[PDB]
Amino acid sequence: IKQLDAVYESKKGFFLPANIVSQADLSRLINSTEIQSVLRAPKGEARTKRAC
Amino acid sequence: PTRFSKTRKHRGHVVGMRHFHLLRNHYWRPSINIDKLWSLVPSDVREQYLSGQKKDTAPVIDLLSHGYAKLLGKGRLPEIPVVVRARYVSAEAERKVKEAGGVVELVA
Amino acid sequence: VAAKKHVPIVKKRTKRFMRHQSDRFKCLDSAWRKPKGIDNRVRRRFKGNLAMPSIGYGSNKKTKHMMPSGHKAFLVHNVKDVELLLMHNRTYAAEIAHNVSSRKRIDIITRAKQLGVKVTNAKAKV
Amino acid sequence: GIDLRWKHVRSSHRKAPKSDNVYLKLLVKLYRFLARRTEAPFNKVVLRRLFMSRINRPPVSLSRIARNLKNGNEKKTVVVVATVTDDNRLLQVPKMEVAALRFTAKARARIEAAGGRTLTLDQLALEKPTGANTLLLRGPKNAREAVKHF
Amino acid sequence: SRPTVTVFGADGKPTGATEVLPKVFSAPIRPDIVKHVHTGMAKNKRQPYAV
Amino acid sequence: SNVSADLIWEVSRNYNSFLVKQRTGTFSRDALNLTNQHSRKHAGFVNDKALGIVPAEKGVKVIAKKVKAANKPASSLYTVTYKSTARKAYKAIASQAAKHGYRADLRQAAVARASAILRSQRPVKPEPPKKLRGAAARR
RNA sequence: AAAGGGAAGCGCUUGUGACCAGACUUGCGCCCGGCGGAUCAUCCGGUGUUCUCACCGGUGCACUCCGCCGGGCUCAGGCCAG
RNA sequence: CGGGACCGAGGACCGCGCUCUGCAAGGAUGCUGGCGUAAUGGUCACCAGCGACCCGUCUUGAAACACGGACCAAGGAGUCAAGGUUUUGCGCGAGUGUUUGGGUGUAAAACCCGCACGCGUAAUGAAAGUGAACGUAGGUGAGAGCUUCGGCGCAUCAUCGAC
Repeated sequence: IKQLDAVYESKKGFFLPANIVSQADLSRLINSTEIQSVLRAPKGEARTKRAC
Repeated sequence: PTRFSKTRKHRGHVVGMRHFHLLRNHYWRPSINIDKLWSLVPSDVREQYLSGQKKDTAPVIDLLSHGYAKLLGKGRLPEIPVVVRARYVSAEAERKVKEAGGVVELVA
Repeated sequence: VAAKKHVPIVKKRTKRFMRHQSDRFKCLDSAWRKPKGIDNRVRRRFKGNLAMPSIGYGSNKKTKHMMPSGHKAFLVHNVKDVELLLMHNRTYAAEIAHNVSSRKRIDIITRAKQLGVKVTNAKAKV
Repeated sequence: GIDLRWKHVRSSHRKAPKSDNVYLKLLVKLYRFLARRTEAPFNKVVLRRLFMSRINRPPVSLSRIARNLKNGNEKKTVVVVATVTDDNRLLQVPKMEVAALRFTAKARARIEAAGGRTLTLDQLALEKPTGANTLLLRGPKNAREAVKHF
Repeated sequence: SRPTVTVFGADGKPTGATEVLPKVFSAPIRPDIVKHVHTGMAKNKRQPYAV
Repeated sequence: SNVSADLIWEVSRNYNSFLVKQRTGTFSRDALNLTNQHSRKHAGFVNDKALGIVPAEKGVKVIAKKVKAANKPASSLYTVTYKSTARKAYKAIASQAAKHGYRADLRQAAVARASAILRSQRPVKPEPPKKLRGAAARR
């Protein structure tokens, strides 16, 4: 476990890849204040009443 | 793989001159444009040159060591004097190097 | 126990779809094959001929895979398999796999009786 | 019977990525939520480009970004839904705030050395959930060998 | 700072030593890449057959 | 970071070792899965906060995830055994599922699972004898 | 066992005869009476936790809890029908 | 205002309403009887009414002709390689490609290494040869998106210029 970092530094032509997503916690992102404060009001519920 | 092929789904339904003894090594002259000239300088010293931390020294670039024989003239150069050693050069490339303040030297 | 309340089970067609001319040739299995001959009367759907299966015969989505008691069959091989039906004794019934020995069947039947789970084939190997 | 001379047309655009990238799936979920719950057209365009294939996401270079950063755009956040590449013909990189699907190593290094910022699209969703003050940039679609051969 | 990991002894108890977690443990987890590489790699010890 | 419950669910939603897939439904063998059903809501091994109930010799045994010990499996579970009145067991299970915001969406399933286990622990009744019917079976 | 007045076989729908799979057998909730026990409520100490919720040890002294056994009552229960 | 037939999808409440203690108003309830088993239901055999050409191939526009088929089991026909091309997924990206070879190995695997080389980064001409910025990499009309609401304008298209 102490040699692993040197192992990955010695690989020529390879770097540890950058992810396309910075924060994998989708619930944290969606329910954060920054996103929630700018949303439109909900246009319905998870279940819809039958009209006719 | 055989299981993904359409055959499985179809189961049940079926001038000028001639040059004798051409030697390509005679005509070896790879070219580089002046807009890629500074990329031959290593990144750190290139960054110092472009920032302006080297006001009393000029880079000498050997194109043959990088594998190029002719300096071509696409692009523009910054106002930094560069000595370029090349086997061949175009007139526009020499003109742009001279306006940048350097010199094109001829080598074999 | 009794199954959860459900709509009446409707089978649009109970008769199987027999292969054309399988009644006249023993080398032809009765399992359905779509006729692909250009002049075939079953493929062209002349009246008086065998019907062909189609999506219009599909069962109600609320009652699909239900046995007449209202449960859905779940194949079980041991006591740990039958214990997966702890929260579904009103919707799922256990069917013991054919290769389970008689002693293990006794253990499965005892556990399913404790859990209140219907066993479809509880009288086998007795 | 009913005479229908015209024909109902099934959708001819992607509704989901063909990719099996799990992080792209998470990004698609996030931008599905944003394009359903906001009114900003930016989010709908971003979601559609997250659906797209690689020939429909050509790379954007730093010199292209620097070209579009002129004339009053120097403070807008640049948004690219493809790879951002480095252009070594561009000797001086301006300061820029760029959010991209992915960066090359040299492009990220040169942006950070010039003093700008690189963001992922979920960080972009956190900071600009309505796409305010942004510059949405695409690379050259027809700059391909096959498209030349068409 | 970077996270640490506990070192356990031969008796199964912690020794009091910790080590810095290597950066490879924060790499993206890509099952599609892993499946592609595994499908390719598992065929590399195959011996040929022919009639 | 690179790891979250959403990421683990995307990794293991199509196959994992707990999956039991048949024609009539997909079930899960996960210990932290109330209702034993394969979904993100009930995937206890995926979720950061999760509950699971097993029988004991008498009564039920409830495990809950500890969020600060996710990388320490031997000390990651908070375990309580309820061997008392069923109403007290239901009250405590609903309290640890809903009172502090620890998976309030799971409290109905948790109380139902505890009730099912306690009901299964009762003595079974003898079944009536099978009535023979017809002509070949009767004679 | 059955059918057969110059073909059989097949589709739809009854009937006859033979042979079968299910379903059902009672459950839940109250009100009384009789038993058998105190893992009733509160408080104290320890421990764990989601830090306010629990478990464990003492405390109950039986108008409180938990099972069982007799009744009575309500509700829900299978098939075909009016 | 009567007489008859077929049907009862949905499953807490929310609505539109009315004749407003309530209702026929966003889909059937209430009351009662027999039976609780082969009674209902199902399978098989047969009779009855009605329905119903022998399959495959070939041909042309189609039939007809013609060809194959006594019966059953097992076998039985769009494969692999090289090279292109378009599209999908993936890695890296003005670079890219470890595996000819070398190092190493728990030994035909996995891991590691780099010179050369291929393709791309420049074209054009028979060839000798020459070789891509007037301009914020140009003007004009569109153009998603953004905007300080004046504009800025991606991709792409059209058109006039420049090298």
